[PDB]
Amino acid sequence: GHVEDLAAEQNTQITSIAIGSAEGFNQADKAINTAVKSGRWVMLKNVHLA
Repeated sequence: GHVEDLAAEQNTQITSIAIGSAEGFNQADKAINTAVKSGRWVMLKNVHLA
């Protein structure tokens, strides 16, 4: 919530993404690939299960 409201105040939309699901790894991979060339904030939630 802290970084969520921080991004909201900064008015920069973010991609909150889970990690637990099997699709989550691929989703985060493409999110990183598409954000490093655009300047967006990728957010991965509870990334400790992998």
